[PDB]
Amino acid sequence: GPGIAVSDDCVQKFNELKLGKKHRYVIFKLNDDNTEVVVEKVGGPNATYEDFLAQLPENDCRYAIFDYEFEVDGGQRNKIVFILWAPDSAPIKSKMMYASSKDAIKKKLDGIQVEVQATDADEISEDAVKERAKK
Ligand code: NI
Ligand code: NI
Repeated sequence: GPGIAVSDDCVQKFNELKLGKKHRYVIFKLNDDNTEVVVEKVGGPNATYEDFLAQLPENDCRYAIFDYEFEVDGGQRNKIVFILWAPDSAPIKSKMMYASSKDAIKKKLDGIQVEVQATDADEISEDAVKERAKK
Protein backbone atom coordinates (compact mmCIF):
# COMPACT_ATOMS: atom_id res chain seq x y z
CA GLY A 1 0.00 0.00 0.00
CA PRO A 2 0.96 3.67 -0.13
CA GLY A 3 3.33 4.97 2.49
CA ILE A 4 1.62 6.86 5.29
CA ALA A 5 1.84 10.63 5.14
CA VAL A 6 4.09 12.39 7.65
CA SER A 7 3.03 15.88 8.70
CA ASP A 8 5.56 18.65 8.17
CA ASP A 9 5.10 19.45 11.87
CA CYS A 10 6.90 16.21 12.76
CA VAL A 11 10.08 17.32 10.97
CA GLN A 12 9.67 20.89 12.22
CA LYS A 13 9.46 19.85 15.88
CA PHE A 14 12.17 17.21 15.49
CA ASN A 15 14.59 19.83 14.14
CA GLU A 16 13.70 22.15 17.02
CA LEU A 17 14.87 19.30 19.27
CA LYS A 18 17.89 18.19 17.23
CA LEU A 19 19.14 21.69 16.36
CA GLY A 20 17.81 24.14 18.95
CA LYS A 21 17.64 21.92 22.03
CA LYS A 22 14.23 23.62 22.37
CA HIS A 23 12.31 20.48 23.38
CA ARG A 24 13.48 17.51 25.42
CA TYR A 25 11.15 15.13 23.61
CA VAL A 26 8.46 14.85 20.94
CA ILE A 27 5.69 12.24 20.91
CA PHE A 28 4.10 11.34 17.55
CA LYS A 29 0.95 9.37 16.86
CA LEU A 30 -1.03 8.00 13.94
CA ASN A 31 -4.08 10.16 13.29
CA ASP A 32 -7.60 8.79 13.70
CA ASP A 33 -7.82 7.52 10.11
CA ASN A 34 -4.28 6.05 10.14
CA THR A 35 -3.41 8.15 7.10
CA GLU A 36 -0.82 10.52 8.58
CA VAL A 37 1.75 10.73 11.36
CA VAL A 38 1.22 13.82 13.54
CA VAL A 39 2.69 15.48 16.61
CA GLU A 40 0.74 14.75 19.79
CA LYS A 41 2.86 16.21 22.59
CA VAL A 42 6.14 18.04 23.05
CA GLY A 43 8.19 18.55 26.19
CA GLY A 44 9.88 21.70 27.44
CA PRO A 45 13.63 22.10 26.95
CA ASN A 46 14.20 20.93 30.53
CA ALA A 47 11.58 18.18 30.87
CA THR A 48 12.71 15.03 32.63
CA TYR A 49 12.59 11.43 31.45
CA GLU A 50 9.87 10.78 34.05
CA ASP A 51 7.85 13.66 32.56
CA PHE A 52 8.12 11.92 29.17
CA LEU A 53 7.08 8.54 30.60
CA ALA A 54 3.96 10.09 32.14
CA GLN A 55 2.78 11.06 28.65
CA LEU A 56 2.74 7.50 27.26
CA PRO A 57 -0.62 5.69 27.03
CA GLU A 58 -0.79 2.31 28.69
CA ASN A 59 -2.94 0.78 25.94
CA ASP A 60 -1.91 2.46 22.67
CA CYS A 61 1.30 2.79 20.69
CA ARG A 62 3.38 5.93 20.13
CA TYR A 63 6.54 7.04 18.41
CA ALA A 64 8.86 9.38 20.28
CA ILE A 65 12.15 11.21 19.98
CA PHE A 66 14.05 11.82 23.23
CA ASP A 67 17.21 13.96 23.42
CA TYR A 68 18.94 11.77 26.00
CA GLU A 69 21.73 13.43 27.98
CA PHE A 70 24.21 11.16 29.71
CA GLU A 71 25.74 11.93 33.09
CA VAL A 72 28.63 14.38 32.92
CA ASP A 73 31.91 12.48 32.45
CA GLY A 74 34.52 14.41 30.51
CA GLY A 75 31.83 16.63 29.08
CA GLN A 76 28.17 15.85 28.49
CA ARG A 77 27.35 13.51 25.62
CA ASN A 78 23.85 13.19 24.20
CA LYS A 79 22.03 10.77 21.90
CA ILE A 80 18.98 11.35 19.71
CA VAL A 81 16.83 8.34 20.63
CA PHE A 82 13.92 7.16 18.50
CA ILE A 83 11.42 5.06 20.50
CA LEU A 84 8.54 2.87 19.39
CA TRP A 85 6.29 2.42 22.42
CA ALA A 86 4.23 -0.69 21.73
CA PRO A 87 2.69 -1.93 24.98
CA ASP A 88 1.31 -5.46 24.91
CA SER A 89 -2.06 -4.11 26.07
CA ALA A 90 -2.47 -2.15 22.82
CA PRO A 91 -4.93 -3.63 20.31
CA ILE A 92 -3.25 -5.77 17.66
CA LYS A 93 -4.50 -3.42 14.95
CA SER A 94 -2.69 -0.52 16.63
CA LYS A 95 0.49 -2.56 17.09
CA MET A 96 0.48 -3.58 13.42
CA MET A 97 -0.28 -0.04 12.21
CA TYR A 98 2.62 1.48 14.15
CA ALA A 99 4.93 -1.32 13.00
CA SER A 100 3.97 -0.72 9.35
CA SER A 101 4.56 3.05 9.59
CA LYS A 102 7.77 3.06 11.63
CA ASP A 103 10.09 3.26 8.61
CA ALA A 104 8.16 6.16 7.09
CA ILE A 105 8.56 8.34 10.19
CA LYS A 106 12.18 7.33 10.76
CA LYS A 107 13.02 8.14 7.13
CA LYS A 108 11.73 11.68 7.62
CA LEU A 109 13.94 12.38 10.68
CA ASP A 110 17.54 13.29 9.84
CA GLY A 111 19.78 12.45 12.77
CA ILE A 112 18.42 9.48 14.73
CA GLN A 113 21.34 7.93 16.59
CA VAL A 114 19.62 5.22 18.69
CA GLU A 115 16.48 3.10 18.24
CA VAL A 116 14.48 1.49 21.05
CA GLN A 117 11.41 -0.74 20.81
CA ALA A 118 9.73 -0.99 24.22
CA THR A 119 6.71 -3.07 25.20
CA ASP A 120 6.61 -2.85 29.02
CA ALA A 121 7.63 -0.70 31.96
CA ASP A 122 11.12 -2.22 32.06
CA GLU A 123 12.05 -1.79 28.38
CA ILE A 124 10.94 1.87 28.43
CA SER A 125 12.64 2.64 31.77
CA GLU A 126 15.48 5.14 31.81
CA ASP A 127 18.02 2.48 32.83
CA ALA A 128 17.14 0.35 29.80
CA VAL A 129 17.20 3.27 27.36
CA LYS A 130 20.43 4.60 28.87
CA GLU A 131 22.23 1.29 28.35
CA ARG A 132 20.90 0.99 24.80
CA ALA A 133 22.05 4.57 24.08
CA LYS A 134 25.45 4.25 25.80
CA LYS A 135 25.90 1.29 23.47
NI1 NI B 1 2.83 -0.60 0.02
NI1 NI C 1 8.62 24.41 19.67
